[PDB]
Amino acid sequence: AKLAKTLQRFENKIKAGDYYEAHQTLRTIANRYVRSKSYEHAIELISQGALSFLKAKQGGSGTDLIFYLLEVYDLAEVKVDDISVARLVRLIAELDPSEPNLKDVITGMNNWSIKFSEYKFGDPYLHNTIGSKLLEGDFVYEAERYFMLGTHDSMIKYVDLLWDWLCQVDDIEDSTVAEFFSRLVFNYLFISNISFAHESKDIFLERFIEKFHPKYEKIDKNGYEIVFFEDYSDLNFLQLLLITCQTADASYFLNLKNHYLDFSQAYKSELEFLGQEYFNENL
Amino acid sequence: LTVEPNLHSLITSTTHKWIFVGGKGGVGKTTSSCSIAIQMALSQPNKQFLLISTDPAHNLSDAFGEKFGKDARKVTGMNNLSCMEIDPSAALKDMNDMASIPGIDEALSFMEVMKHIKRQEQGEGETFDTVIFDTAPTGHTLRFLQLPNTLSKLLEKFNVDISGKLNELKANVETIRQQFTDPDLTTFVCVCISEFLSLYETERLIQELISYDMDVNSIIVNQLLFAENDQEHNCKRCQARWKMQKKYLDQIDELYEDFHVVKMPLCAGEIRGLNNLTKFSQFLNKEYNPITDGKVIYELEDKE
Amino acid sequence: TVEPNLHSLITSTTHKWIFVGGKGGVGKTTSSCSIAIQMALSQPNKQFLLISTDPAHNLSDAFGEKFGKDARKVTGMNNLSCMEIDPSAALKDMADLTGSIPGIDEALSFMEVMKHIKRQEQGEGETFDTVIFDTAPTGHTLRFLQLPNTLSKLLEKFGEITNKLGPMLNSFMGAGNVDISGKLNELKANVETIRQQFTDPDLTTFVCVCISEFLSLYETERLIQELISYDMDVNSIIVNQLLFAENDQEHNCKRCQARWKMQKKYLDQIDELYEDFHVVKMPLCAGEIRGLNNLTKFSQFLNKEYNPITDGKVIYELED
Amino acid sequence: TSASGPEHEFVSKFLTLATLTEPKLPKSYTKPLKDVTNLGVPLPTLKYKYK
Ligand SMILES: [Zn+2]
Repeated sequence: AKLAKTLQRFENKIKAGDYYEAHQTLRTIANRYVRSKSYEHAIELISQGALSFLKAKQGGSGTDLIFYLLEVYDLAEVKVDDISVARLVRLIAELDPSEPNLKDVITGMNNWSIKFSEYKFGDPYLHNTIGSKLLEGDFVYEAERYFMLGTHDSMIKYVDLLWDWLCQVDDIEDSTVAEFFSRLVFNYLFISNISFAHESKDIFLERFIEKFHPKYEKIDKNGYEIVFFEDYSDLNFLQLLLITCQTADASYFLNLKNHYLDFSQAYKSELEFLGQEYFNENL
Repeated sequence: LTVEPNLHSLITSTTHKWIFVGGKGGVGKTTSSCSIAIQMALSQPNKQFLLISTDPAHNLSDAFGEKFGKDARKVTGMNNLSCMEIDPSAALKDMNDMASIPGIDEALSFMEVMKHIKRQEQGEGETFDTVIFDTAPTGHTLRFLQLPNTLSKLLEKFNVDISGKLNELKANVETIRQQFTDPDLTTFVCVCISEFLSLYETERLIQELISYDMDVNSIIVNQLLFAENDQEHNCKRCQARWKMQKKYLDQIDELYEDFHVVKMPLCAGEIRGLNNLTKFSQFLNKEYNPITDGKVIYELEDKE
Repeated sequence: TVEPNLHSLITSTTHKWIFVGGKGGVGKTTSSCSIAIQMALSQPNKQFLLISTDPAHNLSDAFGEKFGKDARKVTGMNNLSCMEIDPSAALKDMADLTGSIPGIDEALSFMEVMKHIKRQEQGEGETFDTVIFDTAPTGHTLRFLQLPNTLSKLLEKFGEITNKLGPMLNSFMGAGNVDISGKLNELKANVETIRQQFTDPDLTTFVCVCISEFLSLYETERLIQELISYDMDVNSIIVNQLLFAENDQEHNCKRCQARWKMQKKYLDQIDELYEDFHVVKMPLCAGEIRGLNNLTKFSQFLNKEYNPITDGKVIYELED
Repeated sequence: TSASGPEHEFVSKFLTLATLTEPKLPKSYTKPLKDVTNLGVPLPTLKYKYK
């Protein structure tokens, strides 16, 4: 009954625009809870406080309180679960994509999720939201990584950014499409998400076909499909490469490389890794 | 709602069943307990109040000028306030003579005091609506509020088999805690003086209580001089002392912005008997104003 | 007949280290300053250093001159110098095991302060015969006195585990194997050297400073017990801020009279608890005392007991 | 259009060979993200800015 009241006194000070006083008041109160090891109370107070600073466009204060929240999360050994992550998701929503500390805040959140879960690289559902924020700030390469390590929805969002990015390119080509497409094939092969690899390929190639009307014919054998392009050998290689990796058969991998000598050189590093992961080619 | 520098809302509350009073070290604790009890009894004539001390010094008997003990007695001059003085350590020790885990000693001690209260209500047909607990100055008497948690973890990790006993004790404490952690049923009023050591000890007490999930948002600050205002400005000693008191009052105002911080005047003669205690107690309900109320304080001293 | 003054300490020629301590606005700095002045005046042939490790720059405020890291003679004395340092800031200017092992932080900090003193003597700032240490109000600055024991038990556990093994695995594990151990033993030896002098009652003592009030009395018993556990000599208590109200009603209204009553209660407790200590009872002065002149007049009551009947004129003359 | 016959022949044949048996890991296979222990290899930076 007392907590609801101090958060009202606080959001009064925030409507009034007394941001220094509000921050000051909240810190006294939060500190007292932290000091007495009353972590649930600190967590509720701090998070709520951070939220209203962010809603009030006070990026600095809100971001500081997010770090404070993460400190308490760590102190109270708050495990990654739905409630834990939702607090952070609700906060990520209010973050201006231009916040000077955006990347730090996101790394803070992710790092908590690594420490308190069994994911080396962090909770996927959290990654889905983080990814979107990063992209708003034009942090394209960081968004890519978080989406890659995200959910099904992230896969859709990943395809969309890549597709939008290809469309932004003024001087389209043969090698240009592959520069983007190859990223889906490789990244999802690297994390052994074959399903996302296939589904992203499908979405992407359909959109490519419907917009650019390339010359193609679908070759179908035993329930598998290669879209054979007339002018995109790159695209053929990348599709066959995926299915080859599924078989884990070195001879198919060798055949494939022997036929496309140039692509073997072009994707040298990527293929050495795939050879290790799917083949057994450690040196 | 802006937080008034008095105990008015507590004094007229109809919901509280347990009011704890605590403070270490010559800070006017007993006077404060007595004053809270009197104010509640006077403001709520239709309710019956119990003031209980667990100090062995028999401080309430000294304060009212009558002999109290293990059996509840109405304070003479009141229709609706009763006093008790017990010693739970002595009660436990006699019990134990008749033959590792924190909070146990305190749990069993406090169950004993609850037992005695309930028994006292039974054998006099008057059940008390609210108990004002003048807590012992030493020890961590409410540490048992942490027990249910400590013991639950103990049971997971898991001759007389004591598991049943442990679970019963856990359940007993959890029942208490349900009410002691309910801010509408139970609160702790801190008592202090405007000095570094007392302020430091009060921050410690408050943090201790927050860790128990006990409601605390009341601080009585005693022994305030208000020296600039009395007149007979004589006494620069008092004026200098007041300057130091104001320094720590400022610290309190900033640290405890959301608390009822009730600032009580120093009275020369230590206050004893119902009459003097009720006159003084009124300033818990409506703030002492040094300009206007000085003559009330001087009446007490003048009377001696 | 243990005298209620610090006369025997003030005229002692054997003490090299006098520590002064007390928590909670108990007149500590004034007491340190007064002890230093009394010793300097009573032993003109010796050189005294008063050092504060309080960051509040309390000695500068007390004497009304700017002191710092470099020893300065107090103006008006031939015989007393003052220093104000911050050992945390000195250490930072100069790692997991400092947090893991108790007393280390304090040992290295205190070695720094001794280093600074010695350097200050060496660069034509005279060698000081006795140092009066105005200790920081917070922390357990002398906790390092326990270190040699803690560390010796740690080296035995180190000696039991290591010498179990090898020498195949021992030599692989040991790059610098003796080295970290060499550092620990050196540090142990460094502290044991300090302890030899700090536990010698003729070389070192701690004067406690307090006020006649419940919380201060309780904290003082705690402090005393702490010092006994380090084997530090303690048998001096300065009790400050005493009203002696019955002896000047002119300055002592009934509020003060009531306060004095309470002070007497705790004075009686002190008298019974500390019968074998020098319990020196000092008068309150309304105006807080600053400058050499007022400080020397007040300080005389550390040496020869304030008597409220005879000495009241001296005190009320400082007040106005 | 059928000038890319050489590469078409290769794709056709290779797909048939590969799909002759069920590929060891099926299309829907996903390594649990809990078990993913490394990323594979950085891909090159694209020359084009994203806006
Ligand atoms: Zn006075």
